Amino acid sequence: VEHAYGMRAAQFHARFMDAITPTGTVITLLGLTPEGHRVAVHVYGTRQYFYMNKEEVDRHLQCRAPRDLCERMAAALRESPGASFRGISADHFEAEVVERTDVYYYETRPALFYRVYVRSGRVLSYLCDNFCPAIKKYEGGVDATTRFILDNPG
Amino acid sequence: NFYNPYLTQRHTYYSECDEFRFIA
Amino acid sequence: AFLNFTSMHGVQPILKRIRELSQQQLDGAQVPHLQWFRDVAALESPAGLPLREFPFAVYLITGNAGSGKSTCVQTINEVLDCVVTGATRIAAQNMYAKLSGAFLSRPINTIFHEFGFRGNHVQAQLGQYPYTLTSNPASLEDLQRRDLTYYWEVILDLTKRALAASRNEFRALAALERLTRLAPATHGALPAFTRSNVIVIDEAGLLGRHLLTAVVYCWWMINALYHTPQYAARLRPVLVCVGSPTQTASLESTFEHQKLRCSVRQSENVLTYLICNRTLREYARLSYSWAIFINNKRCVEHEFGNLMKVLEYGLPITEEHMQFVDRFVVPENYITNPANLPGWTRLFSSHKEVSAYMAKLHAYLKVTRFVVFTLPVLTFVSVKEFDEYRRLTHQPGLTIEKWLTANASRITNYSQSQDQDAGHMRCEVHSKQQLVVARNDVTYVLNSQIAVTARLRKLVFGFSGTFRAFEAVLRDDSFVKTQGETSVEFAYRFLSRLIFSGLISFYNFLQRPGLDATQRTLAYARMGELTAEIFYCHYTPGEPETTAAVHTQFALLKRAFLGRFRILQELFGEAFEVAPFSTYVDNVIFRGCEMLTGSPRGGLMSVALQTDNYTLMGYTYARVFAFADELATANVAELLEEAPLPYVVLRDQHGFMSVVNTNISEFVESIDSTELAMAINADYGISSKLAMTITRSQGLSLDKVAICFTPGNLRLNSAYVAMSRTTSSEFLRMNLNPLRERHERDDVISEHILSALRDPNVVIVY
DNA sequence: TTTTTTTTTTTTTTTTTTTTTTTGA
Repeated sequence: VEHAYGMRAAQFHARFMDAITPTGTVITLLGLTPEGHRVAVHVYGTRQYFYMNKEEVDRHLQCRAPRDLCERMAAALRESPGASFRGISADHFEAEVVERTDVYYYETRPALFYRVYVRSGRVLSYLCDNFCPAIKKYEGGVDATTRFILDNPG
Repeated sequence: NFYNPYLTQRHTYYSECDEFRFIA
Repeated sequence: AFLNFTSMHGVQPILKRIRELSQQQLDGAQVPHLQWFRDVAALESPAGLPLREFPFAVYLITGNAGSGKSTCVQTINEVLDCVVTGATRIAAQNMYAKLSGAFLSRPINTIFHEFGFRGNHVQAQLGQYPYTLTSNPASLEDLQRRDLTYYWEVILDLTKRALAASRNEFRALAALERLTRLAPATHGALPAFTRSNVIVIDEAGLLGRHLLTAVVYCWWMINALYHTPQYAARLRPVLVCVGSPTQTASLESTFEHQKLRCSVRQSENVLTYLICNRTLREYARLSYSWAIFINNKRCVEHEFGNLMKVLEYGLPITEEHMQFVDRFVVPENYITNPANLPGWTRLFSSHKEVSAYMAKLHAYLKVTRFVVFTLPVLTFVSVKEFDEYRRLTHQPGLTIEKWLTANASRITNYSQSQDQDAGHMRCEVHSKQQLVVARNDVTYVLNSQIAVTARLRKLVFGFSGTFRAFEAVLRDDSFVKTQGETSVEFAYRFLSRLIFSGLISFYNFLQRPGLDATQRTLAYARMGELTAEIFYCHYTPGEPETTAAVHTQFALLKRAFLGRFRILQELFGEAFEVAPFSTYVDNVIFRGCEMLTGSPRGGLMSVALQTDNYTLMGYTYARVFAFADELATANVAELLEEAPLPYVVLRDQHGFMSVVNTNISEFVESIDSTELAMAINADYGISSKLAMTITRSQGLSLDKVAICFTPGNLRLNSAYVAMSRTTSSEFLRMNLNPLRERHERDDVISEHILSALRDPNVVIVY
């Protein structure tokens, strides 16, 4: 994760400065060229993410909206015991309603979940260990590299 | 979004040193 | 051009009366001496206070609200010596707007500032001591003593602060040969009451009767300590009270400290006090000193005007009026439903009703999917405060949440405080700094025409408009005028910086579909031709602290952009003019509601105006030390450093984005005559302007109005006030018919105006 | 069936300028 103003004198182009506006995860691919040049392709756009059951979250915090959930999350990151999430807003946590199924059991039916796009995946470690510990987060241990490898087939 | 590049990161390894702890 | 004619030729008799009212010398013995105000300080209780007459004059300017009564005030300001004041900050700014639109008017403050009202006076026991008036007929001395006993906890403090401050001032100059006219100029920061005896109070019906005497009393104070040349000339104050007597009321709030029941009773305003008191109507001679403005300019309807006439004059309500207002009635569930009448301000007759209505629309917009965003507002109580106050209330058992049951209204600006949808108070002891803090959430809507309630410090971060709109700003230098004439160099530095920063915007428009290769070719070719007589290249910005620098370095940048705007304006026709031009001094990225103005440098620090119609934008954090002027207050300053205070961003009428500061307000009221700083409330102080109460609607006019009337509580004055806030009867909807339902009409001041309209010595201006 | 309890305004002293990012058990 890199902080925008920390890299303000960087003079980057578009998509490479707006991803890290507050703070943003950068998937850096280290390697060589066939002629021996040491390259570090700084990939942008990759975000860690998890699922919470839609009805379960809707009940336990009356999150009548995906963003109403983002507000409850940032309210928790404000009440955070020690000030590690300063300034956190309702836009660091974009969410959508997906239609996935729990792998456990065969009788399981495909429910509605919220897929909650965190940035700065340590916030996901907080929002996974401390956010509503009675709701069940699904893939909150999957780091951003695995999201990069898997989301892009091949 | 407004971005003007005409309006970076620090290297945390010793590129220079002028005093150290001489043990020998 | 003929619209002004009647006012132009009818204000002259008004002007030719205020002059003799202000140039009438009093007898030597009738002048209140300094020793009088010395004894007032000595007096502890307002009982042994001696019966003392304080001479004064009045001139009443009444007339329909929005009857253009301000033309009279305008003519007075440019011809007469005067100190123009206002009953509310909004009214004072409205008069400033309408006085600086013709000539120069000095910063118009409130009458409260003029007589020295300060912070600690806001929550002061203003109704405590009793008075059995030795009256009927009520002597003026008794009325003034009643109004001083009413405000003893304010008059006494003002007198003590003015007196115990010490003597130099005018006393010095007067003895030039033993030049006080040039004294207020050489000796600055002197109270404005020391240089004039004509005090214009606009919308004076918003002030209670207690204030009238108070103002006169205070006048004499500030002319006695300083020994003003007017005091040596034995002149007396003349209070030109301008306001609507039947469209404005004053209310007094008293809080009982055990029942926790804040009550608000109706009171006699200055206008009603002067019109309806036989003692004041004789001493002030209101018959020869009354001007009624009778025309409703904004109104362009006919039946709407007749209804306003019958309601204001107390005329009998006929069947025809009922049938006319019948065409406005729309169901209860139609107004309250947020899907109907979009953009129409909705008035209710209860603060709970507004709190309900604002919440439902919040849900509607949120579910349907502006953005219904959540923003923190906090509170800071202290353990010692609620320990000692609980001790003194004869009830030491009271929960903090029960403390916030009603004092939340009495902890900040009442208007937005009781008309906001908010969460559950999280009262957690943050006694690290010896405190107990609360936390709730005042959900707003995104991108709405909100209004600033309290005084905020605006910090303009840039302009989000069109190329044409920014060319206009530079061409007329309207922005420079808004910052005042004394400090123009600060306004010229920031515009210069913007033009040297907004050069990249032209290059993005270069990527526009529907343009020929050679159309873009000629675009960049003329860019190069202008660079030949100037591409951003490497222009050297900045200038020294010199008046010439902001008229030479800026002059180049102003001419540079102006030309550049007009250059591509001809190249791309209307397309370039309408193209969105955003200029900022920093990389400003606004995803959703969250904004990011990076690290501020305080390029242009100003103060937001309450009247200015802003637009809600988003809550950037970007902690600025400009708003962080924090110095009790330091104990919460440390926590504000701890918890990042969000600064809400607003968009003015022009379109310039401005980041503002938060608001902090104290509660101090007690019963043991021990005013101590209890609780300070940190929040945002913005109002939606979409729903409000009828009583607050009196202050400001509205575009589109839907009125929700509660049956049984129907007061025809409330109906008249609610229906008169909009110019056109076409855009007006209502719950029921106030004329068809049982209504408590109080037509006592109406007959008094009618008898005034029936007096040869009262000046009617059409 | 009684049955409520509605609304407001004021609270100044100025205009630039030292940045930080593993924590828990």
